[PDB]
Amino acid sequence: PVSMTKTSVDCTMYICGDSTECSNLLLQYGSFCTQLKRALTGIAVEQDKNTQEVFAQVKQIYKTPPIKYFGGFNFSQILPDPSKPSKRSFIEDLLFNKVTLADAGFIKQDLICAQKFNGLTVLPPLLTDEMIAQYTSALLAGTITSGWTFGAGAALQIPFAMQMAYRFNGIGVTQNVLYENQKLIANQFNSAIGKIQDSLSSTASALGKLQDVVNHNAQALNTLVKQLSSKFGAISSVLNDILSRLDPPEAEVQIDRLITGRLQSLQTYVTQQLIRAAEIRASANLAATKMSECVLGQSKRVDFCGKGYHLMSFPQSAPHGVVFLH
Amino acid sequence: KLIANQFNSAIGKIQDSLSSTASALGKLQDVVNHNAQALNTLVKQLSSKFGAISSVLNDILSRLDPPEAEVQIDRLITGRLQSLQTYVTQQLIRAAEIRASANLAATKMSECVLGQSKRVDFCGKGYHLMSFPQSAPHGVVFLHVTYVPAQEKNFTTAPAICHDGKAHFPREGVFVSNGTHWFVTQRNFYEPQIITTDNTFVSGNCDVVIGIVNNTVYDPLQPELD
Amino acid sequence: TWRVSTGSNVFQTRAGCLIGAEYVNNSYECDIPIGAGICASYQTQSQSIIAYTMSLGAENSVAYSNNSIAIPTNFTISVTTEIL
Ligand SMILES: *[C@@H]1O[C@H](CO)[C@@H](O)[C@H](O)[C@H]1NC(C)=O
Ligand SMILES: *[C@@H]1O[C@H](CO)[C@@H](O)[C@H](O)[C@H]1NC(C)=O
Ligand SMILES: *[C@@H]1O[C@H](CO)[C@@H](O)[C@H](O)[C@H]1NC(C)=O
Ligand SMILES: *[C@@H]1O[C@H](CO)[C@@H](O)[C@H](O)[C@H]1NC(C)=O
Ligand SMILES: *[C@@H]1O[C@H](CO)[C@@H](O)[C@H](O)[C@H]1NC(C)=O
Repeated sequence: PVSMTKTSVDCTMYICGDSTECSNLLLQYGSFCTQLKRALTGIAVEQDKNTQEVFAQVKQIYKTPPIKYFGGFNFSQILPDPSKPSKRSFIEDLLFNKVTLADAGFIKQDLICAQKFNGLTVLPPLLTDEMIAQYTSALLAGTITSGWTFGAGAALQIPFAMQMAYRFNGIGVTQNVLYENQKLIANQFNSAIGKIQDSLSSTASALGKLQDVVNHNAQALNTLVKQLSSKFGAISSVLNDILSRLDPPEAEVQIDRLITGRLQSLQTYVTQQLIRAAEIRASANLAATKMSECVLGQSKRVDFCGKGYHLMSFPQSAPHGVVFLH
Repeated sequence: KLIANQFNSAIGKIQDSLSSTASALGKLQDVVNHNAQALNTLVKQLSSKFGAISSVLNDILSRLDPPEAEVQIDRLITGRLQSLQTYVTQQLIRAAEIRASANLAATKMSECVLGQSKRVDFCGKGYHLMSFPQSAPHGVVFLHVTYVPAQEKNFTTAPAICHDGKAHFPREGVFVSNGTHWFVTQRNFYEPQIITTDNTFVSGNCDVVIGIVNNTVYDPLQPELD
Repeated sequence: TWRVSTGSNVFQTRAGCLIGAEYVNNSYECDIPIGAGICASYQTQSQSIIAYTMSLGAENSVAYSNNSIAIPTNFTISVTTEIL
């Protein structure tokens, strides 16, 4: 996973609502609201920074030639599918269907209604899915049609079989081994890709680390919303009743407790969000390093780009994250 | 001489860019700005009332008897404690990121300056040659020196050569053709040479590899003898 | 209490409703990000604020073939700066 959800909060609308006495009393508590806003804005911008730094490794948008023959290797299940409007691949479509979101913060002309009516909203990402699909397709086309030369300069073409000979020679096995066993290697690769497709399509349920982010964010928002039903030692949990039954001198005393409780809830929520964003940033940095060192080149680091002697890697996108095929 | 001139020109360009308002040290200014803003907010927070009758302790003491002064002072104490705790927690969170950056910088110093690394895009863009460190207030600047190919040319190529019913492969390089002749060259720099038994090895016959050619292979021993 | 001139250009985006900027069919590098792939800038027409869809990069097609290769014939020395 690379990024998480972007949220914003209206502090006055959450704590007080449409009441004016509550807002006047809240005016005397300093500048907590501004600090909360600044923290959440920082998180929101950091998410876009993560996505951009992960998926923007390519200088130019490369294309694949009209004829698809790469020495017997198929590559059909990972290249873009022109039929679909989004121009995703088969595997990308399976991944998109596997993970279900809640909302991307589009027009909102249940639980989401309660969140909205109390000043909690979600903002959309800066890059749409189509742009990320274009980035992934450009990376894949460059890797297939130019080798590793497009990551250290300008893309230089080379037939795929000779590229595989290079990569074989790079792990201490002579290239005449590949040149004499081309069909067997192609068949094994095609079978492995088909097996991955079949496993993923037959309810693999392997995308849990990407559902956990969505579930945690939704649970945090639901807890924050449900926190409004407490009393914190006051007579009631509704400001209108307090204003109706008590004079202002006592109404202020009763309202201070509610203000303090709501502020404490908001502060704990924001602190937890910061702590989670830290680890999401660390994971995004790891993903960027893997993208730069596994797909743009061949690595001798043990068990870094898969188990065994590394040969190649291909990227795919998924909701809020990336997938590598080593 | 050409490489020396290019290196000097690149260093001069870096100097010129850095001299005239580069403004590239945003990452090192953000830390200072964040710390200053945090301290200023902490000081400004001292003027709040937190639901008391006044924000000044001496005024509260002067205007009320001790029993009421205590209940008026508890609120200020609580609010200021809360502000200080918030400041401390945020400082902890920032220090974590600073430590992560320091660890990354130490690893980069170890692997790019004290050696040559094959990790892609770790010590600069291209193929890594060297790196030099420089200090700066609350940070470090690495100058990465790299080698970039340029001025490519187009050739025809084959995977193996066929001669005397034998398949020959290059020991290190590729076979290239300029239209009528075949040479063997290194991959990163065009430098064609004649194909001989010294720079190729043989394994098998000419009916397994897909895409071989019939070109000739030279042997020095026979001409040397006669 | 302030009112923005609604008779000016109005545009609809997935982020919301944008008033005061005219949508154009050109694509430039993002300057001020609005969201959902939409950015805005201040450009000379007169000068005005415009909104557009950000670009990702120039197209390129590699001339792949069965037996065609490209070999460099010259080199360059690059010196770059990194700040930490
Ligand atoms: C690639 O795989 C798909 C489905 O597995 C198949 O329909 C297609 O024919 C394969 N490619 C070739 C060239 O046979
Ligand atoms: C290819 O190179 C050889 C060098 O031995 C030269 O004699 C020949 O004219 C060249 N052919 C071309 C440039 O078409
Ligand atoms: C040349 O190639 C043909 C077929 O391509 C092959 O039969 C022959 O043995 C090769 N060598 C020669 C003719 O010396
Ligand atoms: C390359 O060789 C394959 C295998 O015979 C052939 O199908 C294809 O038409 C050739 N040309 C290209 C551009 O792939
Ligand atoms: C390589 O590029 C340099 C650029 O400084 C140029 O001076 C030199 O002549 C070039 N070499 C060749 C063989 O063209």
